Amino acid sequence: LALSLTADQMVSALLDAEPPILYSEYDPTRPFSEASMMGLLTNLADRELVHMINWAKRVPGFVDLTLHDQVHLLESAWLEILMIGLVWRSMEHPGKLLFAPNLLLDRNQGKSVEGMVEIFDMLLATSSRFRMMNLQGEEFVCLKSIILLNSGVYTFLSSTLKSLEEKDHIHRVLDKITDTLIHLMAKAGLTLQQQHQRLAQLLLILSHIRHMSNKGMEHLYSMKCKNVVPLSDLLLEMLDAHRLHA
Amino acid sequence: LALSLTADQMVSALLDAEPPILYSEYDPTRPFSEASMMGLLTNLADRELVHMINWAKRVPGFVDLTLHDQVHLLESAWLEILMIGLVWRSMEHPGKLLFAPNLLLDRNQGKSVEGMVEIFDMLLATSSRFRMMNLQGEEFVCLKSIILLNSGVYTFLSSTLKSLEEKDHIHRVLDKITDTLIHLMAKAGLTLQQQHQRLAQLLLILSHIRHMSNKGMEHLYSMKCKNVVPLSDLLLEMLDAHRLHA
Ligand SMILES: CC/C(=C(/c1ccc(OCCNCCCC(=O)N(C)C)cc1)c1ccc2[nH]ncc2c1)c1ccccc1
Ligand SMILES: CC/C(=C(/c1ccc(OCCNCCCC(=O)N(C)C)cc1)c1ccc2[nH]ncc2c1)c1ccccc1
Repeated sequence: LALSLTADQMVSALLDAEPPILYSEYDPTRPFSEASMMGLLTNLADRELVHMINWAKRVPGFVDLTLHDQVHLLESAWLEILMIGLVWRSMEHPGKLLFAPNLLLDRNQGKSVEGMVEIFDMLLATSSRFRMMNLQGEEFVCLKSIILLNSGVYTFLSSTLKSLEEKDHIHRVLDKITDTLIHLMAKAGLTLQQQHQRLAQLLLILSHIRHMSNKGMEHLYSMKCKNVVPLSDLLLEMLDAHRLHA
Repeated sequence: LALSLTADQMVSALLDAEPPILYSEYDPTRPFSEASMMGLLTNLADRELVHMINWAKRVPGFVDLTLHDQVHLLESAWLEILMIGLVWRSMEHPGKLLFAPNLLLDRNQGKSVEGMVEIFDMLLATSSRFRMMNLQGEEFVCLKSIILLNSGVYTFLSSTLKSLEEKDHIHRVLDKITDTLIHLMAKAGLTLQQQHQRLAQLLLILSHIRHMSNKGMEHLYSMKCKNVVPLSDLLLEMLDAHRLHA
């Protein structure tokens, strides 16, 4: 079980779970101002979501939950998870966002759609902050799993007994990831005082990732994408897998 | 200076800084369905904001900042600060929100304005979570000061030298409040492992306070309050105080 893993085993499992880095799908032989920036980002997000599902299934503790709860967690967290990935990719690219290895965009390119450049600047400031802190890959995968488990855990509909059991388990997994972060920091030599300070600096950036997700979601809902299968159904379909290909 | 305070001195200073608990201003001899719920909450928020300014000036480190930066921090954080106060007041009132000692409202009373009951439920879930964790008053005042200092620190416009110095100072104050939280938890007997776990559980709730603030702000902007002095000017006026009454 998730709750019996050691720190190194948690880290190994999170590292192995990482999704691939995907490419934007545009014709690189054709001009750039043809392309719709929102169309490129939308297509990229849709492909990435399928992989995110595979990733979340490999995060220790996640497939112990109900499919209803798995859907709820991913529905709450998907844009934060995309965003923390984006910021992490972009750390060593000051002033730009690496949406994909063929789609590295600066501030100005942000202006194409009224909205983004606000978000674009928030994302660059976050990447900058991670660069300052010298965020490690092992710390990053802990933080991204924390988002997955934490973002939706305060908005479950019910206090059924099953729901109380599900919340307790989520909170126990989160405690194991905190232990794992502390173990990483100790292993790299920081003092106890530096350990707690760094833990707090990393978790406080998660508040800013939430903010950015909310600002982006505000824009996405305003696009008004007239009757399509709701996100929970699509999540349910990808999550509600059969086992015929095992 | 803020940076030279001990933990006990930080806690004492935060406890002494606490604003008063204000009452809603309605005629308690007259019927309830006369009153506009949004009008009551709006009036309450406006009075509370003046006191919040006084409070923020007493948070160690805050008046070392530029008035521009003080405005920016409060402009980002004011609704989170109101909300964490609300949740704290409501902990020992299961199923209700204590907006004021004469304005304790349940879920159903939330429904008066299309919007709130969504937010209302998030706020009740947060109060419940604090009740579960058995949040202390000393921990609460640390968390509320963290919101004040953290919420806006990733969205400063500039990297002027003065701005870099201001960010470094904010980050040093935040590190002192983390040390203070850890000292509280140690003083109350928790193990080192429990210390870090509790630190993470408290800071992750701040992500949910951000979310709720954003959902509320979405509603407030949609009200479309046609040309009034912008919030930054009003903040500037209360913050940009003379010293003639010293
Ligand atoms: C930060 C940039 C950004 C991104 C973004 C994300 C999602 C977007 O689309 C929402 C989905 N609508 C389609 C619904 C139909 C459907 O699902 N089907 C038919 C299967 C669009 C953009 C985006 C896209 C890809 C990314 N990789 N990493 C990060 C990242 C981010 C963005 C977000 C909000 C506003 C503006 C821009
Ligand atoms: C959670 C409930 C909630 C609250 C709320 C907060 C602020 C509100 O008004 C915004 C200000 N507009 C006036 C602008 C003009 C001006 O400033 N001048 C002329 C000086 C309204 C409500 C509220 C009010 C008082 C509170 N105590 N503690 C918490 C708390 C919260 C709420 C927030 C958003 C949507 C729905 C409800």
